[PDB]
Amino acid sequence: VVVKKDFRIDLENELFIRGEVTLVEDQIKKPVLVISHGFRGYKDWGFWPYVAAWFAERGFYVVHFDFSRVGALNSGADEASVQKLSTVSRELSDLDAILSNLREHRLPLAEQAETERISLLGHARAGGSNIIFAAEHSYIGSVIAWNGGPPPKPNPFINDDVEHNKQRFDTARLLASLTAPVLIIQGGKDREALLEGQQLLKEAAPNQTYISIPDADHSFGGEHPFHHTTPYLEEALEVTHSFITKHYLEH
Repeated sequence: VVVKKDFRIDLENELFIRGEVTLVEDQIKKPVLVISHGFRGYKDWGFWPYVAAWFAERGFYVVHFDFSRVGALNSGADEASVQKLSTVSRELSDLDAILSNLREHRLPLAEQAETERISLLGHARAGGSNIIFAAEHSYIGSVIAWNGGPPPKPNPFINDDVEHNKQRFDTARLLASLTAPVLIIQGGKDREALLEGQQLLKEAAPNQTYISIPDADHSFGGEHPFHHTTPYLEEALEVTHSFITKHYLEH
């Protein structure tokens, strides 16, 4: 009943993105959820296959994908090559490619995607990058960060990138002004630096929604490999799904 369709977007040079559309086919347009994996992840990592299917069963047209850096590394690209593809800027560029292909209806089964109702879900570092993309694109109607969100902070490319985009990447400023519904879910058993940044977000932008799951770690327990769900991932899923469905279209 859940259909999974592979796609590949060939980018410039040898860069490419492998992704999946996950969907229960009902011949109607379904709200879109585009999922971004974290810095240590990939589309087949940990809970992502489960999460993609979970949302497809709940009525979403789901896209998840390997960032460019992942396809480069599996192609055996140089260490400098992979490092420069690892910037936040490159996430935003990859995400722009994913969303352009969705909006031009080039992804599989795109006739069943409601591009008028697009949401982002970002894990860890991609929680900050998804907030940035959301803030910069009117067609993103809501964004959810899992154990991420605060501004992105051995890679010299990441240093140059963070240095040249100190204002653009300030998710604290962006969240204070973004009128779209944003949800940040944070596990209590994550590193303190992150938890500190999450309080600064909540103080900067109280208008948004902040959910803490005290006993959950940085992955809600769903690190690789994934044999079963956990209470914490299940909560994050139900809260995220309630957030999108109950608030997306509200004024």
